[PDB]
Amino acid sequence: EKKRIEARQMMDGRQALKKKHLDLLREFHERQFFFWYERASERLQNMNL
Amino acid sequence: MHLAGRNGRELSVRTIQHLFARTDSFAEALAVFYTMRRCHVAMNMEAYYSMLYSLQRLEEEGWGQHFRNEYEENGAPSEQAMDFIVKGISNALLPENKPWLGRVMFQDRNVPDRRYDTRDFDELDTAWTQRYKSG
Amino acid sequence: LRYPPIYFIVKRCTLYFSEWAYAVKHQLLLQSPFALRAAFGLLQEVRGDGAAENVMPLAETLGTEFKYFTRLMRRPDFYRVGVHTDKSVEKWEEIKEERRHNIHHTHRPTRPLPDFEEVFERDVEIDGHRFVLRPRWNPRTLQDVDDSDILRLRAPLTYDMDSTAALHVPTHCGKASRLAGMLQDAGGVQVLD
Amino acid sequence: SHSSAMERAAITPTRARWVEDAFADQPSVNDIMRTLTEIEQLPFQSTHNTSDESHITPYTLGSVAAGVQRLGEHRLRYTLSPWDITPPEDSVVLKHT
Amino acid sequence: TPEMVLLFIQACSNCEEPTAVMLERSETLIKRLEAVGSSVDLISPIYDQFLELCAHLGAVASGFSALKRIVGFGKP
Amino acid sequence: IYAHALSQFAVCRQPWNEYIGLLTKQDSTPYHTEPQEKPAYRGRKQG
Amino acid sequence: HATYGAVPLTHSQVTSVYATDGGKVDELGLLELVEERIFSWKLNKWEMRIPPNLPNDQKELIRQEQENLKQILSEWRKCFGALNADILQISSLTGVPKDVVREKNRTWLQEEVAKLRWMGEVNKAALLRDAFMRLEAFGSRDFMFMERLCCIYGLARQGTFDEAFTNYITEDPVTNDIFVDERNPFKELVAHIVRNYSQIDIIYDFLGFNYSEGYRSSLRRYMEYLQCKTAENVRASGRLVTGDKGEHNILFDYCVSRESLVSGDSCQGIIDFLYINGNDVTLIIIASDNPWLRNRQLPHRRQMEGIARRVCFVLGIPPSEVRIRNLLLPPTYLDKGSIVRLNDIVFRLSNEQSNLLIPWLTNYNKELDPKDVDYTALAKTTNEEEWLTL
Amino acid sequence: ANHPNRQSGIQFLTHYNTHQRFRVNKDYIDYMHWGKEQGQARLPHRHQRVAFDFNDQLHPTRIGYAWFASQDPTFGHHPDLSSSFDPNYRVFSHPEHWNKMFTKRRPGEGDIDLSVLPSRSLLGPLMAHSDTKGIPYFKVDNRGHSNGRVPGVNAPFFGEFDQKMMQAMSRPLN
Amino acid sequence: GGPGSPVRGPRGYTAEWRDLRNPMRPPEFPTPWERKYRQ
Amino acid sequence: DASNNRFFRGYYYGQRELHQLLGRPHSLEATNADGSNDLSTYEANTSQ
Amino acid sequence: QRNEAVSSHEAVPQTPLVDLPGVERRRDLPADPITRLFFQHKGDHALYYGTYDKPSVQDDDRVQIEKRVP
Amino acid sequence: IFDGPNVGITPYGGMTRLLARPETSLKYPGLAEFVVLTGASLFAGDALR
Amino acid sequence: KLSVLEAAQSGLTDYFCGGLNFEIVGFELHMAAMLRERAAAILERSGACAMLLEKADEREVNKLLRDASRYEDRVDDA
Amino acid sequence: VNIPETRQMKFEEQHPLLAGALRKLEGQPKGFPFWYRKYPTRRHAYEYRFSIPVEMLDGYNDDVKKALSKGMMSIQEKQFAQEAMYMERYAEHDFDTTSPAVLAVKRALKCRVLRNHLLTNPHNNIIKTVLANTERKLNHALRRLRKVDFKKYWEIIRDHDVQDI
Repeated sequence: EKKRIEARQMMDGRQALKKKHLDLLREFHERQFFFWYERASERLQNMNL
Repeated sequence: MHLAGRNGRELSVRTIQHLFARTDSFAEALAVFYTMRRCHVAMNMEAYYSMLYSLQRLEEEGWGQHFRNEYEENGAPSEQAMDFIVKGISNALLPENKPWLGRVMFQDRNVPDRRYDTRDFDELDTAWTQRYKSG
Repeated sequence: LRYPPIYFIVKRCTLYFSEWAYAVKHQLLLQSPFALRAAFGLLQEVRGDGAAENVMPLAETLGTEFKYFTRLMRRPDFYRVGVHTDKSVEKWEEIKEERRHNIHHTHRPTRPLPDFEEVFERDVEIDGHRFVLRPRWNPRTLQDVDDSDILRLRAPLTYDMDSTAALHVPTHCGKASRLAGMLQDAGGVQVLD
Repeated sequence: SHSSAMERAAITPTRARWVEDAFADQPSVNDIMRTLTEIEQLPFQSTHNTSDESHITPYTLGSVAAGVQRLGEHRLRYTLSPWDITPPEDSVVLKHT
Repeated sequence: TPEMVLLFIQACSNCEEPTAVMLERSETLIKRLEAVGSSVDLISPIYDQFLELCAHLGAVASGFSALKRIVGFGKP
Repeated sequence: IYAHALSQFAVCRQPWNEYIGLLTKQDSTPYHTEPQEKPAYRGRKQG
Repeated sequence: HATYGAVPLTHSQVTSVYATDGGKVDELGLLELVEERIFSWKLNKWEMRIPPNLPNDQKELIRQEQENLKQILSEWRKCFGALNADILQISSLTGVPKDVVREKNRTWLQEEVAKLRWMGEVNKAALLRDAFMRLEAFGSRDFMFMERLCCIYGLARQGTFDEAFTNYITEDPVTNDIFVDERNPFKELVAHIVRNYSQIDIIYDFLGFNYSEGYRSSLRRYMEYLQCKTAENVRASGRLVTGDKGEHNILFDYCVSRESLVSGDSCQGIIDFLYINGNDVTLIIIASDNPWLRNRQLPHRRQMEGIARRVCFVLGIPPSEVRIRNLLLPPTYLDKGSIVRLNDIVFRLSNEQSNLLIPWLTNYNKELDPKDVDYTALAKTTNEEEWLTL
Repeated sequence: ANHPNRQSGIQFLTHYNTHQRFRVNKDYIDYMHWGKEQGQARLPHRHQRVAFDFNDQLHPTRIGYAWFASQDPTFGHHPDLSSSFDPNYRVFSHPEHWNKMFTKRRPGEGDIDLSVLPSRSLLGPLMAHSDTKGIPYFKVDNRGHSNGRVPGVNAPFFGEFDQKMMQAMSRPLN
Repeated sequence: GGPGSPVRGPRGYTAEWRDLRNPMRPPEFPTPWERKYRQ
Repeated sequence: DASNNRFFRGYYYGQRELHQLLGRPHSLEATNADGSNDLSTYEANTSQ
Repeated sequence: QRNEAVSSHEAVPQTPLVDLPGVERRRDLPADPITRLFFQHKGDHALYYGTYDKPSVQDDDRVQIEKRVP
Repeated sequence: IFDGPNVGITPYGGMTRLLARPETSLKYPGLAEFVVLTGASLFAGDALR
Repeated sequence: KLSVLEAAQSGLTDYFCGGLNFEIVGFELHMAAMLRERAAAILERSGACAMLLEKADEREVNKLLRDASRYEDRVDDA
Repeated sequence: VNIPETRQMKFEEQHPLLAGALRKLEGQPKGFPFWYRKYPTRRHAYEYRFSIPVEMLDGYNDDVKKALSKGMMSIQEKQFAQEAMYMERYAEHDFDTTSPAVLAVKRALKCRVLRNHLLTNPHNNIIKTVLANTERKLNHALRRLRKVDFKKYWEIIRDHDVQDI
């Protein structure tokens, strides 16, 4: 039982870390989209001419 | 900003953050961003995050005034008002409870959210001057 | 300011005797006066006349140093102010924030918490020296000390004064882990009224 | 492969003489303080006020270009250089490359 | 479908004695279909009929909440 | 805080790699020459 | 035993079933008598104690609680036996009566050991000295008064051990007469407990004996009671207990940290209670049992600033003076050190009325276990280790 | 093994999914040109080796001096710190990349893939030329270094250098 | 008696704490133990 | 059982099938003797 | 062990005292960040650590040993 | 670095004997007092001297 | 043949061998001082190792003094 | 292929200020990407070529809009757009690219495309083998999804009333 509760706490910690990893990946994707918009804007400006 | 660009001096991050913190409305913030783009300034993730913080705090102030009205009219705060007080804006961009999103160069940037008076901006400069003169 | 300011630091490629003396005096004033006197007394007690024989051996040197350390650590100047002076600025900021935001760490803490303003006094002037931050020693200056305390420090260690046994380094290295065994072999301690 | 100048020392002979003049044979902290105070008022023109090669504490960065690069981390850099920011006096019509 | 939900709201509004259950049923149907978002610009008649049902019932809070929601969405 | 008096001495480590590289070398050529390729073990049957 | 119709009593009905009033009750005497009867019991007396007809989902919890109480009583039994052995040995060596051995002075120990050593029985003198030292260390008749009282209260709450202390055949060794005793010390003891300790359930949950989501609802009720006593007007709507007076005396029950932390949406500012006194705001958080999540249990400084700003916006409090503070509480129980700081800092409760409102505070001496000492020491994490650790 | 197509050997010191190098299908040996600095052609490359000699440098750490201020001022860049070091850096091999067995092996034909080697054409930078600055300026990376804090790379480096793995290969007695 | 044999099975001070005494204190019964055997 | 019997600790057939059935993460060189790296979700969450 | 226990035995069962936040943590074994086969990852990232079959992303500067599979 | 008095305690460790050696007092008079009071740091070159 | 003694720092610190941990020494000395001052306060309250006529006050004073002496013994052992 | 409007409704519900800003700035050039939360990934914007969101093409000419419209997408681009549209309706979240449901829908669409290509030209034994392998992977993904949930089955298997896969 003691080992069981220890493993349960470890799994809760790992699940929380996985959720934080998903959040960080979301932030990274948003940053990449922000950079892409800045880069793609000028190409459409050139394509507008 | 045209004169600044012509002289070549670069606008500092804290100056931009306070500039976006002083804004009143979303239209005003958008006009400021458009003017900065027109003045030939290369946008950065710090500037984008400052804009996002300004939007979040605009909505935060709106909700705060809305709940202030109900508190004044009733004489007692409501459960929704308490929940908003605790958890901020419901599903807001760059949520405050998790401070690992609004970070640039591993440093959190939450300056452009609360209104700054003529003294709050000056306090940092006075502290730096005192540190220079003392240590 | 009528014009924008620019900040420089001026560093001297060569120092003078007066400047070195000023630095030494500044350091002496900054550090504890009672500790300075105790250290001077310890040094002169260890050295003695200065002859090659009058200098205490390593064992006696360690014994006298232990005597001085035990006699001085009971003073609040050590464990209340002195031990907290070496914390970094980041550590001090963490302590300030933790005290300002925590209740359990401030009112009735199970672990003692340092106080920055209780251990440091700010912007003190001492005979022409400006200290932006100086630790708050109970004997603030060297003129506020007593020679009777120094005499009692130099007095030999006795169990009546501070309830601390004398230190003998080689026998502590040798028989400390076997003292109980030797006592049991002897037959135990005889208690006589 | 060892030079007396290349060893890390802080008791250079001038400092050794300073120590022997300010601490030696002074059996009192009060007397040491009095001696230090007396040495304080030595004018720079005094012969006894001898100089020494003071080791310079290292700078944080060490180069002006490095300092400018570090300072630029907290600024937003314009797309165009300051000299080409201004519009030209000659009329130029934008067009595809 | 938008036609299906509009027809149900019309039935439960123009019928007789829609006292309690029908208001809650309309509310849950709206809160379930809006998530799928099948109707975005054709939901104006749906909200008009919902407001008519609220008028028949007499409730002011639900009607004002619906009006605020639609004006926030962008319906004139 | 306390390092104000300590920094006055400012005694620092002297260079050693520079001294090692600039001391007189027993094998020094006026013009540096890149050493030629040494033979390698091509394989079991090659050698 | 637990026959058909036996139901585990709750706090509301235990006070009703035990309502006999006694003018004079020997609080310690009845406790000692019931404890010695429990010690004289056998291991098979705990078998038919679980009420028969209950769902297994709560039957497991009932069995766990009964096993916990049995283990605690067995643990205390050996300590009591050793203490009684020391007292008997001291009485045999000295001749002093056993009843007054309990409260003898160290000066008396000095003269007794001196006279024994003079008589030459050095072994007896040393044995008496060490026995008296340990008896002084663990000699209080109220060594764990709240713990023993809460154990008795839980035994009563089980609603099966009431009839056990009855119809017992005992004989007087001096008289040699044998009689069946029908007296029930447990009945009068629990009657005294429910007469005096009105918040016995709160103490029982604070000591950590409520494994089924305990120590949380009891803490909320304790805070509500303290607010009601320290104030005069109260409106309790669900999770918000507020005073309509001008001073902002507001208590808010946000959520349950234990469930919310593991449910999802990994955050850092998960709190349990929010109490505003009109000048200062306090966030009271029960620490999580998971050490990995206990690090992120505390809210960030940015979140603290946001909470202060939002309170200023809503309540109208000027931002010039807003003291926002955090309080951490042990996960499995509640100790005296935390209770005193909760009473002193969170509320305006003073010492003069502290004992007035909490008569059992003087007898509450629970201290943090060595496993629970470090519940508040959280290692700092750098900004570049967000991916790696919490 | 004298059988053709099995000259690769049975080398276990590779990182491939099987110990049979001639049976693995990840990287194919170009016996005619490989082995310039790694001896035989069948041996693993210098950037893909898991066995190290006593007098051979280990794999350099990729940093992607600033942090050696506390150390000897004249100490140059650490030889074990490289700014451009790719562990799984594919090398050009004729049998896998420039294959000509289907045709008559004439000088003008042969199946070629351009993914192995970065494009040297000037078309690259011209098309990928932007008025706005690059990724390091835009700061789109939030992970940073894979490890949390590296005293050599992320943080200032203190202590003394340890070239040979002595403190890093030791057993605690306490 | 090895591991194949069936298993033997498993606040204050216990009952076995009282008999234990520090060897520094004199023994209860002065049995003349040989010093070599004592070591 | 697997606690005090060598024949019940056979991995690939004695214990691998049981681990697959019960959801325990299993590996050949597992930490536990039976062959499971860690407890299953039900085992971790629920007491027995 | 028995000899040490009886030697250190006390007539009173002394209770444990409160210490600093931590003096009992398992110190990480020393390593050189510059010249290393692998980074000595500290034990505080046990959540980030994975398993042999499904390792996490770490020591990316080096090649990764692929498991042998029939 | 002895740095005793600045922490509020006498220096401890046994270096006082080395400072009070007659050789030290002969080569550099006053060095022992300077080190024990000011808490200065002696380097490898100083120890060699 | 030779016993080398050194410090294995991973670049985190540059020290070879620091002194006895002054942080922990000051912590335990402060704890002992607080225990002694609380014992003195309760002793003077009772008057208005130590031996007191009141049994509970004597017991708590003895416990506090014993714990303070244990802290001092820890410092001495260091 | 078109994006479901549940995404627009969810965005408007979650972020009222940004949605109102977009609605009031419709037809006006915009220098800040308000739709970043609306488009978390590249594959989530398949209406226009090169993952260009609809809102970005606002201050540009109708010629550029037409050139980036759906009518100028390649066959591979159309296949990827349809695949993304189907995957986003089954993914548990925006980044869900490993769940058996999304794997199964992706493999089913790829199998359909391979079957159509083989019907056109059947002389590709490589295509036959890869279609068999993709069918095996789809079968495995569905067998795995069976135990985790079957409501998704009664939602997805009604496509053409297969009921026998």
